[PDB]
Amino acid sequence: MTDRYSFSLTTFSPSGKLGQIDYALTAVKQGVTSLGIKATNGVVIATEKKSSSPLAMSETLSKVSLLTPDIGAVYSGMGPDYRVLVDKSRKVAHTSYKRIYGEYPPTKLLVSEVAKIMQEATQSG
Amino acid sequence: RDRRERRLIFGTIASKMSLAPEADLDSLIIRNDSLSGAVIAAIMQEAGLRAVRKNRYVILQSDLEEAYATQVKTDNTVDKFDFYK
Amino acid sequence: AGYDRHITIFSPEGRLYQVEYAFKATNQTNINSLAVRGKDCTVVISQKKVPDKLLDPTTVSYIFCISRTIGMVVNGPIPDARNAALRAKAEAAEFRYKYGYDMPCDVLAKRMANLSQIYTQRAYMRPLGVILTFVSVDEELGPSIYKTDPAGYYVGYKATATGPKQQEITTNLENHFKKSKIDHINEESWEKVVEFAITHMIDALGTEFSKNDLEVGVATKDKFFTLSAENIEERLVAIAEQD
Amino acid sequence: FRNNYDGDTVTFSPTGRLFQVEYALEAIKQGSVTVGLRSNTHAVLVALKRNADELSSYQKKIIKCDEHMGLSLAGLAPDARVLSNYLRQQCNYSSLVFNRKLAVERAGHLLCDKAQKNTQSYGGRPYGVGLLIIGYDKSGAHLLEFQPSGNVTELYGTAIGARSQGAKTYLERTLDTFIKIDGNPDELIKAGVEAISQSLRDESLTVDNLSIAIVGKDTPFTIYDGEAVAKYI
Amino acid sequence: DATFIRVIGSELVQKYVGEGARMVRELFEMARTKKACIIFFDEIDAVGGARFDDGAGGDNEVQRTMLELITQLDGFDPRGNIKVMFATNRPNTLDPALLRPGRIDRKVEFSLPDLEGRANIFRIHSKSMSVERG
Amino acid sequence: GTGYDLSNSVFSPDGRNFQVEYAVKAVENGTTSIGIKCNDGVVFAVEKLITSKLLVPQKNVKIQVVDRHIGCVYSGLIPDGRHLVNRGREEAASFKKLYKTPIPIPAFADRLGQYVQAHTLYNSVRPFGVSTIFGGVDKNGAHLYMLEPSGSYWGYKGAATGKGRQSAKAELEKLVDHHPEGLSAREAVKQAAKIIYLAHEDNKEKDFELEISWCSLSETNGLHKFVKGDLLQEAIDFAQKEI
Amino acid sequence: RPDTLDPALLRPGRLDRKVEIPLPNEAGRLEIFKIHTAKVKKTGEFDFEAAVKMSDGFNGADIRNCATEAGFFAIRDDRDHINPDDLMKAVRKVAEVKKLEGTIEYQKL
Amino acid sequence: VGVNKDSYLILDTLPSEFDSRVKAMEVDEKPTETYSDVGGLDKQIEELVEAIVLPMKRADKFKDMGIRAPKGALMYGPPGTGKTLLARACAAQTNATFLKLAAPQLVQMYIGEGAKLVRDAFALAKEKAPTIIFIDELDAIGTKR
Ligand SMILES: Nc1ncnc2c1ncn2[C@@H]1O[C@H](COP(=O)(O)OP(=O)(O)OP(=O)(O)O)[C@@H](O)[C@H]1O
Ligand SMILES: [Mg+2]
Repeated sequence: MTDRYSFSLTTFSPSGKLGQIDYALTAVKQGVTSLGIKATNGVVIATEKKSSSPLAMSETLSKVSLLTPDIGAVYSGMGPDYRVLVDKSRKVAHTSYKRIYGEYPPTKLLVSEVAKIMQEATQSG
Repeated sequence: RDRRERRLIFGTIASKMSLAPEADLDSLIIRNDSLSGAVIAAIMQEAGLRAVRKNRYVILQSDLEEAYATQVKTDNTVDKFDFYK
Repeated sequence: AGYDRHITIFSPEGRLYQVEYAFKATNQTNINSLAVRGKDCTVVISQKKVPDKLLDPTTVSYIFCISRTIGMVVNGPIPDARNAALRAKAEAAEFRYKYGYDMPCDVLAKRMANLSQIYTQRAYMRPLGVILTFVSVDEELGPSIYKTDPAGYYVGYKATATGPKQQEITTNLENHFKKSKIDHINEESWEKVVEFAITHMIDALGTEFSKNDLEVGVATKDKFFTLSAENIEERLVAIAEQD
Repeated sequence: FRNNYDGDTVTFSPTGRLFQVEYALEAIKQGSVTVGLRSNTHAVLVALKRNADELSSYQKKIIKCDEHMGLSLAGLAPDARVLSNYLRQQCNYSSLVFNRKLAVERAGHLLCDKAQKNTQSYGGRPYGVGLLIIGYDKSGAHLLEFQPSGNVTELYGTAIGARSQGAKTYLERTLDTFIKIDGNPDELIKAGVEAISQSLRDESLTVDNLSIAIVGKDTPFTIYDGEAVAKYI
Repeated sequence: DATFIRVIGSELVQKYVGEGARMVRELFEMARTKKACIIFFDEIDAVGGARFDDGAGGDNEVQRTMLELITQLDGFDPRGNIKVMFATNRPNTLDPALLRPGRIDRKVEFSLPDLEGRANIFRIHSKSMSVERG
Repeated sequence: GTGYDLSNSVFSPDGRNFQVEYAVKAVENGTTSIGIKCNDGVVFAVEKLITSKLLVPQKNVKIQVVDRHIGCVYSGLIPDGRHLVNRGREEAASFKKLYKTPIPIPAFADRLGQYVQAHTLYNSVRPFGVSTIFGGVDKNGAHLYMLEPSGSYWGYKGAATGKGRQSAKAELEKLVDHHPEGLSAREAVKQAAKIIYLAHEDNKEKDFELEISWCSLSETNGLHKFVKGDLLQEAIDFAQKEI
Repeated sequence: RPDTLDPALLRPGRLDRKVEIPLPNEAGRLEIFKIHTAKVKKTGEFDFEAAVKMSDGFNGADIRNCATEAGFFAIRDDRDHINPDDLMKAVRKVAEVKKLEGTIEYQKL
Repeated sequence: VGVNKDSYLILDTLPSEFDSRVKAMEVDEKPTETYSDVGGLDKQIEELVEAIVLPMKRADKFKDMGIRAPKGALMYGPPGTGKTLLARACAAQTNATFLKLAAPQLVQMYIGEGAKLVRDAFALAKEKAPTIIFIDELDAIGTKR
């Protein structure tokens, strides 16, 4: 039984560009407009919470999250995908650094490590 | 889509009609939609008809608020699916 | 080619067509429900449509008690609702075993939303066909109503509507909430919020209810239960004599 | 010809049928005639083997899985090996764990349960083989008719194969006759041989064309072939 | 010795909507005008699409022509000695209504020849030619 | 796009799964089988069609037994129901092994429904094409549930599937209306025979054969067994009396 | 199908208040049953509550079709007036056919 | 109304004239099939004859019942099971005009010609009432909007 979809769903188009990648870019360019800028003494990351229904609570939804007490994350795509990504990234960051090195990884290595998951998603069938 | 344009045209339509003194169009135009220059007059016509139904001969704020909910609901598109954004 | 719409793959407009079609499956039963948030408790009321006289009214219900403290109301085709109920009960079991304390509603809602997201991302899986409304009282946070969806977008609600007439009930409750400026009903007793919800539901749908047309779930402080038919008849009698 | 809904076995026709199973049943029909029948105390199988050319041989259309059971073939030869092996595994398991000879109905249930799991899951294909299980337990003589669809039923007699079902009428006319025949194996076998003869179209029965098996209390399961079958011709 | 009206499948695909139905109707009327006629609907793969729905109403005019043909072959009125021959290279994509007996009885199976068939083909196509004896 | 019915997990634009609908349509091409929920227990009934007289009478049976108190009667793809009842028996055996209490009927329903829907989530499994009228008696009382290939089950007071499904349900409604206070098993078996005879009128072209079985506390004290002896003949000629 | 309408024709100002006629809902269906089963020769305490419950998603003329089919069923036994248990058969028969129709979907404009 | 060529005086009235295709589709010779040539259809025959034929010969029973006779009966089914032969037998047994109609015949050339033809068909049916129209292969024009 298992998973019969062992084949990659991302196939090189004859034009030489990935389909699903250029499709996710389109899905990203529409949605919430977020931003973040870097200053000398700190970095500020901002996003707007589009309250879908006025009966909802934007407080419960966390548009920004805490990867580590030093590193935060802001997204502009699909909600649940970002939530799963942030949970997985927190888990793998803990596994890679808190378990082995004893502290919180820096931004440069954490970003590569979290992007590892996405660059595997476009590869794993 | 400009707030100033919708304000201007709403005031122009309201001036000829019988808006009550305790009725605010600014409360109606708080949200920025793609409202056309025609729907934002049929909405006031609907509000007037709603007031006439309740036998009031001067439209109140409570009918202007309800008019927005019946003449402009959605364009559907993808806003019905919040997870896209 | 044309195989995009069949599985959970992105589209020229950047859309997941299968997840979009999943929402249209939640309105098959055309059962309208709403849940309000009281000062100290929560009450969720759903239409109870019994199609055939051969049905036993007791067994037919779209309200499942997840645990002794967390209740859930689900809209859509029942078999998928029962699958979701089974998974939710098992996961509440696992969390209570592993962490030793009863879980809050938001954690359960987030976990089910994550499960639905895994369903959407994996191609060989299909998304859940239901919309789940998690309702409970959290001593750490307060009364709370949580509504997920087949995609996995969950968010707490002051008051939740559903069904074919979800928008109409939404505006009906929004007028009251925007005129009273309060985030919850000020009625302290769980008795009063039931009549409030029933009155608003009746005015919204424009229908009059009997003992069997509607099933009400009540979540008090550290207690969730489903009222029997006599309770609903007594509530309706009180509403009729009061107004 | 094949249609769009053929695909794999896990697919429903709009009418509500499985085309795979239907194709398996057609392949069952295309096979040779293997009419069999049973009495109160005896079970008789009659098989008509097929040869490719003059300088050829004949398929063992009668496969024995135990002393108290037997098999017949009406289709794809290689899958019959798998089915007979499974039946023998279960018979030996019954002998070694329960000491109870496998009940014929239980054997049919096991066979249908096996035949399902190819038609239920992707990657499998239905067993295009038709078994006529015979046997004798403490209850009495029994006979079954297995199909690739998983349908298994017990009958006094039947015939699966090319124009074999045209020989069912001979059994039906004499259904009231061979039932009341007990302890008379030779004449029951003769009636079976008359039954298959009705399904002949081009060539008659000979020594190398008739394969006959019979089981009972005094008569254990025995396969007749060669000169041993000419007496019943 | 009978009239042998030939019909290429693509010819029954006109531009304006419903013209294929008129095409087939007039063709069958002309065939019925004669005492004995043989029609050779050929490459019916063109107008042979199985009925299907896709939302956009794909190539529904060809479908209309095909159903007009099916009704003409066997409808509320007998055919009238109009023996009809079809021919195709992909019979799979034919609507099962056409395959139904009543409008198609025998299904020939022109297939690849065997060794004896190949020898007969060579003899037929080499009746001419200055082939060396032996 | 076309081909929305080729696969299983694909959603149609209106949100209705298509292979399940075809399985439902395959279910109706099966032998009729009814079940009556009498006051003390349940009474099943089947109309196994007698083919050419070569088939041995009173030997082929279709009322399969699970444990002692759960009975299964199935229509449609008979082998598929065979496998379904096999898995159900395994689940009941596991429950009795690790709880040492006989499986209650709603729990068996939950298990069977979860198994059934597990086969309509993937693309590599064909949905079941069998509808069951499984039921029986437990500690709390009696229950009669019909299972549908979509995975939805309901606590019916009586149900029937097959060629004469529509005719059978009308007589079920008439019986329920005639006896609102309840019904005894002894009269229930005769009524079931009458209902099957009325349903069989559609298939009068082929010969019939009736097999009936009931689980009850008053007589069978929670044991499931068929009807043998003079009782079956009495039901048969009572039902033939009104004809 | 209001969806396949030209937006220029659908503009508020050309087509004013867009009254929507929905499927009958519970109490509405009881009125339909009373109206369509008043000319028929009723011969019982016609409490349409069971028919109201079962006729879920029924749309107007369909209820009239249940009345017509009940009249037919009364004729099948040569009875000259419909019986309260013959309406039930007609309702069931019509409800079974309702599955043939596509699952009616529409968007409130 | 007929009218003179030059004085334009109304010389004489005329009966209503339908499209010439509509005149042809009316059946003239009754196809000899009878219900004895169709077999295996007993429920279907009884349902059809009691819904299209019975409320045409004994409509007084329905009028006494105060009930609306059904408009028409759909005859869906797999290809080649008698969906058309039953219509032939019904036309044989019935005693009213039995205009046949193939659905592709309705689809026509210019804008509105098909609508005019299908309106004239029902006008002719009303003229020679009662009638049984037999729109056949309905999926030719009955495709979803
Ligand atoms: N029950 C029956 N008794 C006798 N003949 C039958 C029966 N059913 C089908 N036939 C045969 O079917 C043929 C006509 O088929 P028919 O036109 O009814 O099929 P169809 O599928 O409805 O066709 P179409 O969709 O093209 O209108 C005749 O030759 C007729 O003899
Ligand atoms: Mg026909």
